[PDB]
Amino acid sequence: FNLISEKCDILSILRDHPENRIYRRKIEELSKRFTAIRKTKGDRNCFYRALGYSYLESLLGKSREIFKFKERVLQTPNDLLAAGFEEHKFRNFFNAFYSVVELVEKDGSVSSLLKVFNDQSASDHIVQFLRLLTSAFIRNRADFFRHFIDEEMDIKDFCTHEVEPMATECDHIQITALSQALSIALQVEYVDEMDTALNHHVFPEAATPSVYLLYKTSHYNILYA
Ligand SMILES: *CC(=O)NNC(=O)C[C@@H]1CCS(=O)(=O)C1
Repeated sequence: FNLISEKCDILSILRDHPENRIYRRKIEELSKRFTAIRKTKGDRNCFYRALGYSYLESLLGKSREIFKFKERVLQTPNDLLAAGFEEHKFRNFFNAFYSVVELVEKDGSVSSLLKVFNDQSASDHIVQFLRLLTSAFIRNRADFFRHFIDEEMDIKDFCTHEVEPMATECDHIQITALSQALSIALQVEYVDEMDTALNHHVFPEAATPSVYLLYKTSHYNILYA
């Protein structure tokens, strides 16, 4: 369980910041709304790895939701081709993601899904797929990302340097783009060391979340309501 842990009690993370007044306060507050947490490895890939695992776990046993998600995943090669990616270069990554969606359908256990996401090879193939899809979706909607995020940013360079490579840290743009690309609604809880309110953001603004994440160190862990 070196990439995604077993589930633990929310207060078990007090030991990560002992004798830190503000962290203890915010984690005690968080424990009033959430019951459990999984930790993720802090290797620069944890946003992609955590969102992929938590969303697929939320689909287990839901036959209509699985059918609709598979239908969207089967169209994602078209997104990649429209952005200029070549099939022979994304095939191995697409195939790995499609395989784990079929596991959700056919096997349906938490145990088997957690084993794939802790297999360094399968899990890193899945992460690389999600990074190419994120880049494709931004490139195909460049005017949207300039209008609503940052009129001055260089979209092609940003995707090349901060989205596609393994181990590159995320910001708000990648979260928004992958949420929209796969129709995943997620809520992020923000825990920093300032004497401020524990707060959160939903992606997209209006939606009922399927996934909850805890953000603290440039790091994302998985929460359970
Ligand atoms: C989501 C993800 O992989 N985050 N990366 C880390 O947690 C890296 C740590 C935060 C600062 S560091 O790079 O020194 C260790």
